[PDB]
Amino acid sequence: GSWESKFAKESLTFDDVLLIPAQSDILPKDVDLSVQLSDKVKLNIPVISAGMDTVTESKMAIAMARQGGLGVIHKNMGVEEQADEVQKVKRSGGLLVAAAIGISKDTDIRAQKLVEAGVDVLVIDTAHGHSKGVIDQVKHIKKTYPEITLVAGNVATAEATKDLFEAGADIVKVGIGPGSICTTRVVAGVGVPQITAIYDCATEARKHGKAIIADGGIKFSGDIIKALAAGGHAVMLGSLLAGTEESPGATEIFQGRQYKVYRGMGSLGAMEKFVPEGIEGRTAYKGALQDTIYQLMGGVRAGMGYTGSHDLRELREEAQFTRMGP
Amino acid sequence: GSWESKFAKESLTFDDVLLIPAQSDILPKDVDLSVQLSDKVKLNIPVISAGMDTVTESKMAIAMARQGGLGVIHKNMGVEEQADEVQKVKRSGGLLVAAAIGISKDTDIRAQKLVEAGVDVLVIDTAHGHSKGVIDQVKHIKKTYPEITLVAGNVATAEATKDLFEAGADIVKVGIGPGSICTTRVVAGVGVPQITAIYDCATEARKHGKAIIADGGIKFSGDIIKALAAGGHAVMLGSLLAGTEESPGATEIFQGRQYKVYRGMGSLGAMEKFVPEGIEGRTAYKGALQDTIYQLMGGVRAGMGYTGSHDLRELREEAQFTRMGP
Amino acid sequence: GSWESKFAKESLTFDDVLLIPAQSDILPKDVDLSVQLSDKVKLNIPVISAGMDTVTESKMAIAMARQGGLGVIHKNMGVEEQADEVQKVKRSGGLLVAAAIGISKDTDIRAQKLVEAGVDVLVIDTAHGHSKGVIDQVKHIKKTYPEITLVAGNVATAEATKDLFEAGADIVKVGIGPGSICTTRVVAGVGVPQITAIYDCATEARKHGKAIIADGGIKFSGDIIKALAAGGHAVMLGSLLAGTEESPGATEIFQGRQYKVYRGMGSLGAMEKFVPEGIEGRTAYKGALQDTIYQLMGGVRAGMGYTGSHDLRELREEAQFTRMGP
Amino acid sequence: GSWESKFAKESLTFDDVLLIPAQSDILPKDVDLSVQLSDKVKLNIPVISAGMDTVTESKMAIAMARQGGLGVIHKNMGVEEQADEVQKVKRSGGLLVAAAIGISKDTDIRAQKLVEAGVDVLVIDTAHGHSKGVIDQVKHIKKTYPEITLVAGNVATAEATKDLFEAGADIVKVGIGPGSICTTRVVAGVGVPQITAIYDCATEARKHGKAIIADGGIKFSGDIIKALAAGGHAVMLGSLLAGTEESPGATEIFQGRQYKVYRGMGSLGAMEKFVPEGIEGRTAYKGALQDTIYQLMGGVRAGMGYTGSHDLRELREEAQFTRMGP
Ligand SMILES: C[C@H](Nc1ccc2ncc(CO)cc2c1)C(=O)Nc1ccc(Cl)c(N(C)C)c1
Ligand SMILES: C[C@H](Nc1ccc2ncc(CO)cc2c1)C(=O)Nc1ccc(Cl)c(N(C)C)c1
Ligand SMILES: C[C@H](Nc1ccc2ncc(CO)cc2c1)C(=O)Nc1ccc(Cl)c(N(C)C)c1
Ligand SMILES: C[C@H](Nc1ccc2ncc(CO)cc2c1)C(=O)Nc1ccc(Cl)c(N(C)C)c1
Ligand SMILES: O=c1[nH]cnc2c1ncn2[C@@H]1O[C@H](COP(=O)(O)O)[C@@H](O)[C@H]1O
Ligand SMILES: O=c1[nH]cnc2c1ncn2[C@@H]1O[C@H](COP(=O)(O)O)[C@@H](O)[C@H]1O
Ligand SMILES: O=c1[nH]cnc2c1ncn2[C@@H]1O[C@H](COP(=O)(O)O)[C@@H](O)[C@H]1O
Ligand SMILES: O=c1[nH]cnc2c1ncn2[C@@H]1O[C@H](COP(=O)(O)O)[C@@H](O)[C@H]1O
Repeated sequence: GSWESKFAKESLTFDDVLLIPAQSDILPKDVDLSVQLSDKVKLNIPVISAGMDTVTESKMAIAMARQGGLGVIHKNMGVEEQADEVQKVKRSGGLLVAAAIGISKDTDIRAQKLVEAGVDVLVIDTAHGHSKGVIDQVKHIKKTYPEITLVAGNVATAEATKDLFEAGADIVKVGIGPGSICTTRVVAGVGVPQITAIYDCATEARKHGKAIIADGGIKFSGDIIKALAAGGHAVMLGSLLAGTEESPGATEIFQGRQYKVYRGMGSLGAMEKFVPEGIEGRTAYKGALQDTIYQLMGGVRAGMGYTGSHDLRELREEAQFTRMGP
Repeated sequence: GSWESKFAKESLTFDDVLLIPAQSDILPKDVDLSVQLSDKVKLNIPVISAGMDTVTESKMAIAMARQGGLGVIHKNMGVEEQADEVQKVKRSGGLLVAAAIGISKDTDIRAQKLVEAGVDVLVIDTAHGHSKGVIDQVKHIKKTYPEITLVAGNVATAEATKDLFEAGADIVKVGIGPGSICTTRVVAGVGVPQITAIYDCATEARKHGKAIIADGGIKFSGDIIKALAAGGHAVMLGSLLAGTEESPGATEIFQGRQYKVYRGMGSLGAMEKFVPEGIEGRTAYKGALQDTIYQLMGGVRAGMGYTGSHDLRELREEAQFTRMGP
Repeated sequence: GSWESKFAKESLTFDDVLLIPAQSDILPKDVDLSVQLSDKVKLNIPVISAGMDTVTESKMAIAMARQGGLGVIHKNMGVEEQADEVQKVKRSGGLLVAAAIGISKDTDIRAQKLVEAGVDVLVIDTAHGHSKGVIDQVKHIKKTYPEITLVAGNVATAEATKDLFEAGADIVKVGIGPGSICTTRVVAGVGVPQITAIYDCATEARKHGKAIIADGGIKFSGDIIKALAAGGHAVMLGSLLAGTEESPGATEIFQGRQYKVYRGMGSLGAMEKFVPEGIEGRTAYKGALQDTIYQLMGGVRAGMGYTGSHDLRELREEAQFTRMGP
Repeated sequence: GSWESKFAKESLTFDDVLLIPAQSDILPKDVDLSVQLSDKVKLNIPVISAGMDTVTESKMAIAMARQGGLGVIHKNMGVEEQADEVQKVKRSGGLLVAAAIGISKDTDIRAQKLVEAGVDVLVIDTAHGHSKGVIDQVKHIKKTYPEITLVAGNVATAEATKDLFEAGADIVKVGIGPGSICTTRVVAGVGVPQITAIYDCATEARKHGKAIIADGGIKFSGDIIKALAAGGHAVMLGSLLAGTEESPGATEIFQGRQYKVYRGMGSLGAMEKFVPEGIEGRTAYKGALQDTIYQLMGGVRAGMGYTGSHDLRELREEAQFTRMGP
């Protein structure tokens, strides 16, 4: 019964696992990092920048797309403002671009202006995607724009993933509570350790033949490959990209050291009724996006070389982990 | 045998678990936070302030009741003094009030004056409620005042809970060793990690159709919902409320920062023969009770929205957890 | 096979367990703390001070015996010097006294002078008691002095305990690696977490009807009751008693704060060929032995009151624990 | 299936285990520390210094060999430079010496000059030895020089070990990610906790009757004996030897304290395309190699005395561990 199964489940995070090295005949420089997210969207690297007001606006989306990745333009701005940012990305050599939409009544206006601006992928981005509001919005957006790649989230269970894909989503975004600036676990007591959330959701996605985005909690390149090997098609980054020059914030100095503001979309500052679910902090200035992406992808290339993985499909389907203690 | 089963049991604390998000068609603002503790006592929020000399006197009991909660007037004062505090709460618009009683010979005098003062709930509050002294006091108080709501504790086992409810208690208070200022675990080597203590005691309480109060160890709003989802009908708070303006202590300044004194009822200072079982410390001034209660209940509302819980009964009976490592 | 069973065993320390509260009809002040170590030796409290040059000489042995406990005069001094210390203890009202002996060739001379001085218990104290040298010394000492209570150690296994009791030891002392100043685990990679070491050794001792001393790793009163409840008849203390006025060292001041020197018997300073197995450090001045013993025994009394244990036999045979995470 | 077994494996590190003390009739001074690595190579102590530019050049290889150990001359220098270092070691009384070779095209030239210089053991040292490049190099080196002792690595699995021994390696070197200066786990998300890596690889090596070198992650003498007892024939040290006078770096002063530079062979500084897999740091000056080796071997002697191990073979085949928590 439900009473008896209350504590049956046990879950794993990035720090609980390591990839086991395997027979390899490939050098890190020769591995294939490309991923087919939908029949219309292919990325050259499995990295997506987060739809956050301290992470992705036009500058970040352009630089990400230039590296073979993707940017999610945040929705904490006017509808025409969001459309204008998408337009600049499209004007920068026809680069791919994504944009976040909600479930509020203004969504129909927002979705229309973004599609008119040339957006390639719409992201129904909510704190809790296993809801009637999200499922109905997935159906409406897919019915209205059947030629637009649709991401829906955030989820952390197989049942939620099944419901989003069945409602018409092309991609399901995974992550309830793992974020660096996230206080969801502390404030609401809810969450699923990210490695188990990815694995459970990817187990379901394999039945549908559709992709998942592993969103949140990635601290280093090692966590990227672990996220992909657990079942994620691509990863979403907030913290690792917030300190780059290309993020929306201004570079400020403090006691001789340069910093950039990084905040949760559920923080008081971002929300300006709901109690905060994110913090506002200062992160070290990391220089250009180009440098950070190269170091992170180099780490992924090393791990694929250790696992004998020629491409991401082989890494997802064959790579093995070991569990460990602290 | 007893020798062979010495280390069979394994227990969980708040930090070992998280609630799993589920299908939801309800917004945090629309969830129902009310709880029926007894046929005569209904709270609008599942929060009770602790019977401690640095937490609850008339001011705290009035503010708590005003928020839909309850206050437990501490017994570390004269019998007529305790009766006077209850009287002020009753004079403040007929608000609900509780008062702590012991097992000492002066209890008959104390219980009579509190009942005459209009007390709604008597709390037989001891460090160890699974005792002959407590069970006999439960029988006596219930026989003398059958119209008064009776809480008895503290316990951490199913057998203890069964014995207290069978002796005539309406509500059983759960918590042996989890408190913030508590040194019971360190000093006496006794205790049950609070999530397992709640679950084991609520498993028994379900058979009797009676309520349990999850007492101690709550550090944030996330721990409140975890305490309720593990089986608690309401939670008891010490640390989270000690820094509010409404607590009995005076606001003192230290190096430009404001603080309030918070101490265990088993500390040297509070006890003024038994060796101390609590510490005396300084806690950050948090301002008004009203602000702290709103932030804590907002966090509970978010978690119920993630779990799809419309009310606390559904959260207790259906919500699922996951276990995790450090 | 031995290869396949290399990592089969799993062990518990003090910090992994807590005692479960049980039905109680006894107040902490009324519990019985006495223990029958041998037909000739009964203690009023289950506490023995360690045979260490920074813990027990005549002053500590007198004060310990006065509290109902026992002191082990260390052997890092001349044979006649050790005999002189035992003599002072016996001259102080016929109080009980113990003295440490080794396995070296000078032991016959040392054992004779200590017995002539009126020693009640001889302690064959070695870093590794599961050895041919110790077993032969047990046989020799018991054959020579059949009327003297004989302790032999240190061990951490059932097979070792069985071998020491069968060789003629009356009491087996348990503890390989748990000490506060001990570097045995770090230096030699050997040890058994103390709760499992006590339990495994007490499981064997129950078959022989003989006592065990739980030696090392006790940081607070809570660890004392856990040590006894896991199967120990009495506990041995080093760290908790080193800072008392009665320990052999002189009280020294450092930046306005008083300290006492505490060192392992395997430290460079104590040993003055073997590489050190203990450190030399400064511990906080705790005042009189009388005060420390009262606080520690008060904590034990509280735990026995929570467990419903009237005496130590009931605590050893019936008390139950719960395991927990960090 | 591969999908279902993704998280089946669980692994142990040095800090998760302790050796269980056993029946002993041997003193630490009388234990035998010698090991037969190949029919041509016998060491008097089971210690090999690492092939790193901050650990082993001629000075370290001479001192190590003088203690009964072995040094691995690093390959981050000219072919004739490496040959010159080997020559100095051979000129110092015919002491044993080892030298590292890669899988690059210049290897044939390097291997020939080292063999001509009198090298006793060639070490095919790579970050990932379970590769086509390494296996082919093992075959080539063994075919060319059948009279030279050949080490191949690094590996962490039974299948990898089997493949290296079958290709013709005499000794397999174990260690993927455990190093002190190693960022492989963090950067590439790959690794096997070292105790399990040794055990799994030694399980396979027992079938072939060949030796394994436990490489990396040893912080103290206790970790050396644990590494050997888990199945390693000898251990390889980097961190523990980097601070000795005999290491290639120069002794530098910082705020009155002496330090030596210690860096990973995958650090930016050492590599001077691949992203770094090691850090560059300052380690405390430990004085002479002779002193450090004596303290480390003394600790190993103590542990063998506790386990009753007369020699390393008995320690590998019979010694038992216990698992524990943090
Ligand atoms: C204040 C908080 N803010 C955010 C903002 C962005 C987020 N982005 C991702 C995640 C995933 O942990 C959580 C987030 C929370 C938030 O929206 N809570 C929240 C909690 C429960 C429910 Cl049912 C809902 N529904 C969407 C109404 C919203
Ligand atoms: C000194 C200590 N003080 C307190 C005071 C308030 C407490 N309130 C709650 C809890 C729960 O950990 C413990 C508390 C200990 C205390 O009463 N110990 C204590 C220990 C064991 C037993 Cl059997 C008893 N019985 C009631 C006689 C009392
Ligand atoms: C240096 C060290 N010193 C001490 C001194 C007192 C101790 N007292 C207790 C314990 C228990 O961890 C260890 C101790 C180590 C020590 O004696 N090691 C040691 C290690 C292994 C063996 Cl087989 C032996 N045998 C007695 C010859 C001695
Ligand atoms: C940059 C790094 N540097 C080093 C250098 C020395 C090392 N020595 C030992 C270990 C074992 O963790 C790792 C090391 C990494 C390195 O070589 N990575 C690396 C990663 C994956 C593969 Cl498949 C390969 N193959 C040999 C081409 C190399
Ligand atoms: O305030 C917030 N609360 C909880 N999660 C958040 C919040 N803001 C953003 N997130 C999530 O955290 C991710 C960033 O994770 P990070 O890379 O670990 O910093 C975003 O992509 C969101 O899914
Ligand atoms: O001195 C004490 N020792 C042990 N527990 C205490 C003491 N004083 C109060 N408590 C308990 O700790 C609770 C407060 O827990 P907190 O909210 O974690 O601070 C109270 O409601 C009591 O049940
Ligand atoms: O140098 C040493 N190495 C290891 N154990 C030691 C040493 N000296 C004393 N011990 C043990 O540690 C105990 C004291 O433990 P403590 O009370 O945790 O400080 C003594 O009774 C001895 O059994
Ligand atoms: O940069 C590096 N990355 C990873 N492992 C390294 C690196 N450099 C050396 N190692 C390994 O780490 C070992 C030294 O380990 P340590 O004794 O724990 O410092 C060497 O013998 C190598 O196997």
